[PDB]
Amino acid sequence: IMTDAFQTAESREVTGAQGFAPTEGESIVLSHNIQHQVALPPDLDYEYIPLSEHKPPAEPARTYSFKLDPFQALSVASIEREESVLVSAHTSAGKTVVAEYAIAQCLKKNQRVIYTSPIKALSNQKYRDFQAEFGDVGLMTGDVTINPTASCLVMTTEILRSMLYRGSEIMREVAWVVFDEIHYMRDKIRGVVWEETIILLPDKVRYVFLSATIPNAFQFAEWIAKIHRQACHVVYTDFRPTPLQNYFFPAGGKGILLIVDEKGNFKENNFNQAMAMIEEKEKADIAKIIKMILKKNFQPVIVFNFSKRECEQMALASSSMKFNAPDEENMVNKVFENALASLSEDDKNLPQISNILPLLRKGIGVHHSGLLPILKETIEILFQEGLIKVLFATETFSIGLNMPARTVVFTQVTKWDGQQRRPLTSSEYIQMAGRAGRRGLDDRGIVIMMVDDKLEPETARAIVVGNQDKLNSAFHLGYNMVLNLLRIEAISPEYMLERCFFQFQNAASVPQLERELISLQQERDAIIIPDESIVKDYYGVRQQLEEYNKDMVFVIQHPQNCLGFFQEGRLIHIKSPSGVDYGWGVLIKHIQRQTPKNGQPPYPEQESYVLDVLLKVSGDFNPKTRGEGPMPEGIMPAGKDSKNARWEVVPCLLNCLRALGQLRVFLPKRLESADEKDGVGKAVDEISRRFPDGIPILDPMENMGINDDSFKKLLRKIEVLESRLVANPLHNSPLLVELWNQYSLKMQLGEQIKEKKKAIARAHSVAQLDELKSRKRVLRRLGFINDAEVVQMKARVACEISSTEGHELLLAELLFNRFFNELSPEICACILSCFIFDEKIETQALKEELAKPFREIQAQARIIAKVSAESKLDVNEDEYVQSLKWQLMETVLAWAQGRPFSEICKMTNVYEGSLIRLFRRLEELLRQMAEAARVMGSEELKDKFELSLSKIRRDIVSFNSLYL
RNA sequence: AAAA
Ligand SMILES: Nc1ncnc2c1ncn2[C@@H]1O[C@H](COP(=O)(O)OP(=O)(O)O)[C@@H](O)[C@H]1O
Repeated sequence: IMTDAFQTAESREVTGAQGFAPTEGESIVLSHNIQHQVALPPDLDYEYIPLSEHKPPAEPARTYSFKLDPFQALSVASIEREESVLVSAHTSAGKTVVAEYAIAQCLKKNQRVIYTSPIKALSNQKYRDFQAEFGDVGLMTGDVTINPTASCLVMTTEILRSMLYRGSEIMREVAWVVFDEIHYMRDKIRGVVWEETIILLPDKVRYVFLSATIPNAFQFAEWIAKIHRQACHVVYTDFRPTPLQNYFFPAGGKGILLIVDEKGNFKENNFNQAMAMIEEKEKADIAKIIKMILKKNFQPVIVFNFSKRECEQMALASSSMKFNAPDEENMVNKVFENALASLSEDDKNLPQISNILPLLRKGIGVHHSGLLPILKETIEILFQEGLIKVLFATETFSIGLNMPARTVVFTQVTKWDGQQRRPLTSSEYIQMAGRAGRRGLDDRGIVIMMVDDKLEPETARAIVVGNQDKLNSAFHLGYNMVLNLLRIEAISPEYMLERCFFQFQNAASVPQLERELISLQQERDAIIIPDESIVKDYYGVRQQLEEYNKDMVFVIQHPQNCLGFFQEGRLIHIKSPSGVDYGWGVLIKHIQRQTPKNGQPPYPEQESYVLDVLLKVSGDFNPKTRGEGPMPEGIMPAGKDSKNARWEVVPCLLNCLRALGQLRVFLPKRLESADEKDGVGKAVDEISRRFPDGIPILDPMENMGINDDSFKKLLRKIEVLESRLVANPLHNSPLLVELWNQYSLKMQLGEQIKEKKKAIARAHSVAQLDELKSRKRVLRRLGFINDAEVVQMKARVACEISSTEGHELLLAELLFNRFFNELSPEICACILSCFIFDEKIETQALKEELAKPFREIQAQARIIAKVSAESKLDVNEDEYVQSLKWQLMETVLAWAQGRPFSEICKMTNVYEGSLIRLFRRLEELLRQMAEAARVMGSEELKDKFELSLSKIRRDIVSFNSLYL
């Protein structure tokens, strides 16, 4: 805190006037900043550098009667003057309106446009919006291509790439190409696709970039400006319509703590006190939140969860409550009957729908990819119409069209599998929490996050409190990619690596990254600590002893040692694992808890036993039914010592035992009333009067008879480490607090410096380059290309495989080797099912009919993985083999034989929505392999893939829109 | 294992 300001907290009005000309501070505060910057095209010669200003007027010449705010004005104005523009703002900013102008601008003078979306499901929704608006619109997806000759086109990012590599003529006729949610280029699988598309695109194409808030937004335009020789504008705004307050919910905790104030203030104590809660360690705790926020009037509330599976469970436990009124009760199934006419009688009885119908009546929504496109769309409608006050959604919901709420809850702070157990990045936080805070009902937005972690916390602060993260290119080499680049003569695989956004980052980052280090080095040098050395050897050995004594009590707490010393009435010292002391006590009874009901994994023997122990603590009096946590929820005698002081038998876990007494107190059989328990307390108090310095402890060595070589070692390193603490200015003054507080930042920055040091190592990283030589060797060895590394016939059908990434070689190998021709069309379709999707499926079929072809295409993977691994790449022999799924082979095959859709989902646990997804994509692998056989010269396998394709196509499995 |  140096120079900063503070908004008016709750409600205020700053101005007033009378009768002629006022000054408007009216009903908005405080959302302020906007930004406009322009990237410029590089100059060819020294001889001439033109300096070209363009500052476009606020309100354009013709607004087409459309409604526009000051922000979207210059976004439109940039397109109006016909130049590329980047709009980076929250999904609340209304970015869609500028996309409709760009198309309308082109349609006005009658030329062609391409609209694109990260996701095909969202592409279809925007299509029917565009078609019903303009009418000259048509969509090309993989599955369905409708009206391709239309001026405006809605297509998958996958399709847009496939036409460029194949050099479609339609790209010569396209003026503008609109990319939406481009900040999702981060995706480790399909994010590389966005870069491949952009770089290869014609230089005369004008661009529109619709993105969330990103720090490097200007850096992105530089990269577009340099490779395309264009002037690319940047329109960026940080404003959001509603203030945001952040509450932390500790795991197992009984409440929420406010970490971030509405004005941005970060509470350190709430953060620290929250961490005290998590040392006390399937949580139903979400059912509690949704319960009270109904009564606290926080609605609607969007609960974000990153798994399809556990997402429905948190909806199930909350299904025991009903938040809807009778007028809302019958309104949801009155609007539910419209989609029945759009469905078949067999499909209207579908199992998924019969579950959700009573659920929506209770006012509980659910949104994810495992849902039917018609069913999830009604749920999307019902939310923004206000008939659903509680929604359990996945990350995809935050990517889609604006559908804001009053509350946003983060259930999990860790993120996905692909390369890392990855803490939640800042960009995802801004995007999801941006859903909170609608216009006129919210004084404030409410954001709740549950926090537990798997190594060390300092990260946990950095997510919300710290800075944002760079938008990192996920660009990486691929088999399908290197062949497509080696395919066209005009371009080499090295050409794309040059213009890839990852290279553009590193080149411009490193000279600046050098200044990042020297500025960091000044601060740690600018801090001057008296006796800079001795302290490093105090804090150094401070964390050394505090850590190694934890290893001593841990062995003692283990039943191997302490258990034999458990006797009724033995004096016991109880201190919670968090470090809070419940005071002394006396052992009443010890019992091992055996065989819990089901859910939680069986107990480790450290926490296994349960010790009933008499303590003088107080707090919420009841909890005799005791949570599996360490203790009933109490409060030690810091609290009300008047309202309660009672010696009470407390069922403490075994890890709460830090010491044992030397002698035991005689105990009766029953402590029930206050009399029976208070009498034992005086028996304890008597011991305290005779032992002022402390109560004698059983010596772990001699008294408890622990001779272990590992125990002796730890205990010997305990003694000598204690002696080092006395050799420092520990005694005769405790000023170490001021030293540690100043020295703490020195180590934080020092650790922060080492990262910036290793940051340069990753800027100069050769991973892309070294992979290419190693990857092109297996292309030569497997026979895909020659010794001169020139394309061969096999590589021409491998460039035709798109929809499937990673089996591109396997599929190319099997097809060229004359495999699918020895089979039947139904068999050909069920075999290609293994490649299409990686979601787990449970059914039991080892049936030898489909096991024979599966084992063969599986063995071929081992052949591929054999030479590819010793080529100095990294792939395991087992991992790649198992990347194909046999659990769905029975399922898809049944649909091809003309069995009803309803029975199909009864064979497996596959989502009815996910089943649609893997079919439509399987459908496209067929259409792509139809072209693959067409290049090979074998036209019998073309019809083979076409006759198979015809059996996956029917009336009700094709449902999007029917217009023109 | 989330998203296409
Ligand atoms: N000038 C404006 N100020 C505030 N809200 C607006 C404005 N224009 C549109 N909106 C509303 O804000 C929401 C965001 O619009 P939209 O463009 O659909 O979101 P996205 O940017 O995700 O496409 C819309 O529901 C719209 O009604």
